[PDB]
Amino acid sequence: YVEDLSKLAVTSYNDIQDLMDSGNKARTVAATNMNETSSRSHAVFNIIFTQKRHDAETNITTEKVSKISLVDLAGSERADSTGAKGTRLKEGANINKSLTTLGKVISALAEMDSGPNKNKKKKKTDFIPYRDSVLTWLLRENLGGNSRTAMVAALSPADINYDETLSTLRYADRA
Amino acid sequence: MREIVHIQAGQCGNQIGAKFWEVISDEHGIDPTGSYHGDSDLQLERINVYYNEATGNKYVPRAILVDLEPGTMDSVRSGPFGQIFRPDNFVFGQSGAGNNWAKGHYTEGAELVDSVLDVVRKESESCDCLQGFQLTHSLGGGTGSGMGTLLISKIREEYPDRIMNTFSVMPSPKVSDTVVEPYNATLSVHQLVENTDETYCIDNEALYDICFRTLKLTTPTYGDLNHLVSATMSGVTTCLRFPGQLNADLRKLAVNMVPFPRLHFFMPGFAPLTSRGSQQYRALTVPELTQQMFDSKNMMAACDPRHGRYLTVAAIFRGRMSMKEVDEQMLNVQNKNSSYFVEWIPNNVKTAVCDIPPRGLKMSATFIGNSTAIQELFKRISEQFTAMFRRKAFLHWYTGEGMDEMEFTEAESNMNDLVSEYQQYQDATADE
Amino acid sequence: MRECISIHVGQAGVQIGNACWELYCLEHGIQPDGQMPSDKTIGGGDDSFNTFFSETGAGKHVPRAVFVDLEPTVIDEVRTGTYRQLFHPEQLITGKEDAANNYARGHYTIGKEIIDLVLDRIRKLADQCTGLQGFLVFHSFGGGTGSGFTSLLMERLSVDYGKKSKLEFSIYPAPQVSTAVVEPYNSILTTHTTLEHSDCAFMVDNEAIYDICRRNLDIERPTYTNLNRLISQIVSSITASLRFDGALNVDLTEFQTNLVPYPRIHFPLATYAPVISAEKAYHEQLSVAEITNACFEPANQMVKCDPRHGKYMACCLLYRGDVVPKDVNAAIATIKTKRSIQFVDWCPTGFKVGINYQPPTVVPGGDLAKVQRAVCMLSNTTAIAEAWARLDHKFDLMYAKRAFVHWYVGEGMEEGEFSEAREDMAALEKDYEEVGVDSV
Ligand SMILES: CC(=O)O[C@H]1C(=O)[C@@]2(C)[C@H]([C@H](OC(=O)c3ccccc3)[C@]3(O)C[C@H](OC(=O)[C@H](O)[C@@H](NC(=O)c4ccccc4)c4ccccc4)C(C)=C1C3(C)C)[C@]1(OC(C)=O)CO[C@@H]1C[C@@H]2O
Ligand SMILES: Nc1nc2c(ncn2[C@@H]2O[C@H](COP(=O)(O)OP(=O)(O)OP(=O)(O)O)[C@@H](O)[C@H]2O)c(=O)[nH]1
Ligand SMILES: Nc1nc2c(ncn2[C@@H]2O[C@H](COP(=O)(O)OP(=O)(O)O)[C@@H](O)[C@H]2O)c(=O)[nH]1
Ligand SMILES: [Mg+2]
Ligand SMILES: [Mg+2]
Repeated sequence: YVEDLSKLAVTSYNDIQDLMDSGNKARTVAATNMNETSSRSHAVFNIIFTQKRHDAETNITTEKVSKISLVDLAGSERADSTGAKGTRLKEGANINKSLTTLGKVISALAEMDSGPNKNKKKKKTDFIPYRDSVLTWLLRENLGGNSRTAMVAALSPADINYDETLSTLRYADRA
Repeated sequence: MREIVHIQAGQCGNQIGAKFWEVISDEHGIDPTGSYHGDSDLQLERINVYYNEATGNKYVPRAILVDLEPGTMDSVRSGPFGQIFRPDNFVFGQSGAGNNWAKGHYTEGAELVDSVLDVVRKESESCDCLQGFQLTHSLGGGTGSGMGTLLISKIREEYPDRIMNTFSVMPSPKVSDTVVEPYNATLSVHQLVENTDETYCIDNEALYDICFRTLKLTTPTYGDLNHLVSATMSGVTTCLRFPGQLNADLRKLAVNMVPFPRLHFFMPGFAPLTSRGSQQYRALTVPELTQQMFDSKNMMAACDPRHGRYLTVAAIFRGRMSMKEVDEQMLNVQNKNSSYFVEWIPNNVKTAVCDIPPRGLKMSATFIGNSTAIQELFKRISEQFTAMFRRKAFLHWYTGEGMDEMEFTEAESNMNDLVSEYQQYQDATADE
Repeated sequence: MRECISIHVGQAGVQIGNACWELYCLEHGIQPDGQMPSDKTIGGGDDSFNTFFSETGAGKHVPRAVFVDLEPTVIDEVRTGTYRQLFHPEQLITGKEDAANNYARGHYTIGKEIIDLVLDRIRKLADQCTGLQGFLVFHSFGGGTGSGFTSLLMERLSVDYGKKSKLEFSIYPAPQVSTAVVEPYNSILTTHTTLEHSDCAFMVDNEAIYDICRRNLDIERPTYTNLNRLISQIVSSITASLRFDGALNVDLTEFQTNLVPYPRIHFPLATYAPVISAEKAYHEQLSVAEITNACFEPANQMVKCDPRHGKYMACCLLYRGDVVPKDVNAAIATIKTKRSIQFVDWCPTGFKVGINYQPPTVVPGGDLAKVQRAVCMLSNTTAIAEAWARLDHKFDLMYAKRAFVHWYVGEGMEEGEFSEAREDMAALEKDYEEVGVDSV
């Protein structure tokens, strides 16, 4: 988890809408050849939700606590078509590094769960490189273990982006 | 033209740095006062790597000295090579950590870190093109571990692109000198695994074994151990300073050695180490150096390479020699010891050759291995760590300075994950 | 006029250039300081030929060379050596660290900046040039600079000049020995460059030349100097036709015409026949037939590739010295008689012959013996496909687990480029497999 994260409380929809607008304004955004408003950073929106019941005879207080995590990832880039220079190139390199780590952990998880499920049931040992990047570190419980998780892949229709679209489809199949 | 900024922390780091600066000043013909009295023109060609130039045609090492005990600084100044250093780089305070990692990292070092970083910035801004840093310190102690980790973190925050080396003296298996070595070692390794590019593991017991069995010294002192570590340190960065048939920058070693980011713990070695008594018997050839480098007795980390496999190795030779013989010997070492090298990194032996050998030796070589056997070291520390953390053996000293059990637990978890990552390549037969 | 520009990239390129320019200066009688005593001695003739050297007003001859490297060490060795006054001071050194065996560093983040200066120098050399023949690019796979910067420079040259020939002399990784862990990644990423933009690439292997030195030359502990001298002899034999008179002269264009049946199979093998020590120079005739037969010996190939596993697509012979076409015709006839050498059924012509009168020279301090006759062979054959296959397997063994990948990704490269390059290389391999099938 993250220390000293400014977790605030909202009571009506107007407050959370204001928070949403402020957060979107605060996000780092830069223009590039592939997108006029490309994203330069991964983003996580977290809702901590608590249900309490009040009755001295039957009910339990603080009976339920749950987390909604909504993750917007920055996509892969190619310097030839991207046209980045200087800081943009460094941001693209870091994004690609984090996404490579995410792909590796996805593939390793897939193989690990499939094998012990199908092969026999050995469960000998299978290291998973969660720690190689901060993105996969923060999302450890969502990519596996204690969470119910959904992956929404976006795909470009054009023929020129075929090699990237096929990779996205392959990783969706692995996920 | 490349520079290296040098940082020294703690007693062990200070002494190793002093011996290192004496070995380097010899190689370059700098006199204990800063004046050049060499003979070969190649000595001054690349002297900018370590030494700044002064107005009086003198040379001043680009070194930074850090501690919280003035005694070490006083010992360094009152020495054969004390006046060579500039006095402004002597940064220190009082009331040392006393083998308390928390004091070094959180309480006391937090005040001196600003001054150390100011001197680091002043030295770094004057370089034409800075390459990286290197730090000498001891993990099992106080100010060494804490201030070294804090400085590493701050510099990586400020200089993300540059290289960060580290020559760390880790706790020994059975030899011990402080009661609380596992706590400091575990926390320091937790800090190092995130914020470094290379880390050369050094063990006191391995150096004692080298002194006793190989060099046949009867009464070895710390000077000898510093000598060895200093010969290793020079041997690492030889190609930045002298020409060679096939150079090898620091980045070349970093790229060719580590396969994955979290595995950058290297076992070093040096050859030829004889006995002052059998120098007249052993002929000096490339096969002899290759035989001595890969010998398990010659490692400085006190971890047997035969209990694991070499992910990568790097051999840096210095002296006139033939590339055919070197390549043939590396291939031979791979082929005969086929069981000690991973099967999914074909031809995992980096080679470098430098033309200029050390002062009075015809040939020399240094070895940098990256083997899974290093896991044993961590396991030992982890074992001892549990043996004290379960009962909270000495925990009040650490929690009194502003820490909690969560830091210890997460450091132990990081250590165990590192050990598992090394283990998962250790076995042969990747299928089932 | 007939001349070509030599470009050298990386440590291997610079050292091969040292050997090559030593040989050229010895051939043309130019002293290390650039002066030619024959000009003042004779007062006429043509000795400092325009093919490599340019004559200024004061009689000094300056080479048409362009040295490039990211390190300062290797070229600073040249700038304070025996040939310090020969070269123009423009040596194009990047005052930083090196590509670190990273294609991304040599192609994306650091390979730029100095690329513009390099192209400016090449343009300045070309503007002084009349009737430029082409470029001779020296580099090496397995190095970050020699791969990435070669890619950048070849791309820019193809964009700018285009129709000019661009030959390549590169050192392929050896099957067994190497000096880098990440060599296959660089060698597999350089294939798009070596395929699309180059016109004809000559590949050599360190292991083969080591075996040649051990067997033929009786050198027990050879170093890179001997290898560079051999490669210099090969390049000199290739380019001699532009300089000296001869009965059957072959320039670069007509040389290319008879060695590239199709655009995508321009990967010949190179050999040099009379590699022999001074002691063994006696006891042997070294006639035309002997050297022509020795060119075909599988042990004498300079790449670890057995010709008997494939078919010969084309062959070009370049003879030097006291050679007469009658003996060459006899050698060609008796070779065509032999059944061990297999030629594709769609190339009945087979051989191209070129003859030059100037015999090879002897470098002082060298190892090759002075001989009256010599021959350099270039041969387009399918067996080179095998030499690629052994590499590709290694790449797979490193790419399955994504080892060392993060170093490449952290400098601009994308993960998919590896797979793209691998697919391109597989396409090339299957093309070579297809071209050799017998017609029906
Ligand atoms: C016969 C002869 O010439 O004497 C040798 C000698 O006998 C041996 C034993 C030397 C000797 O070293 C030791 O005895 C020793 C003892 C404890 C710890 C370290 C060394 C020597 O002291 C060490 C010394 O080495 C050097 O001078 C190197 O340049 C070395 N630098 C220093 O030792 C040095 C120390 C203080 C101040 C200035 C220089 C070096 C090596 C690698 C990289 C940089 C520098 C040499 C040749 C010798 C003696 C004098 C006996 C050896 O050391 C080295 C690294 O050369 C030990 O194994 C080698 C092999 C040598 O044959
Ligand atoms: N035959 C021959 N091979 C060489 C020579 N020099 C280097 N090599 C080979 O080239 C390979 C890679 O070296 P280089 O391509 O020169 O590396 P580089 O050009 O300096 O580029 P960087 O890695 O960025 O420094 C090595 O593995 C050597 O085997 C040489 O002089 N002759
Ligand atoms: N190799 C080596 N180790 C040393 C030397 N001096 C002390 N040590 C080691 O350092 C440990 C004690 O740590 P210490 O140096 O006091 O840490 P500090 O107080 O922070 O400087 C012991 O385990 C010793 O083995 C030396 O000169 N050389
Ligand atoms: Mg977006
Ligand atoms: Mg190099």
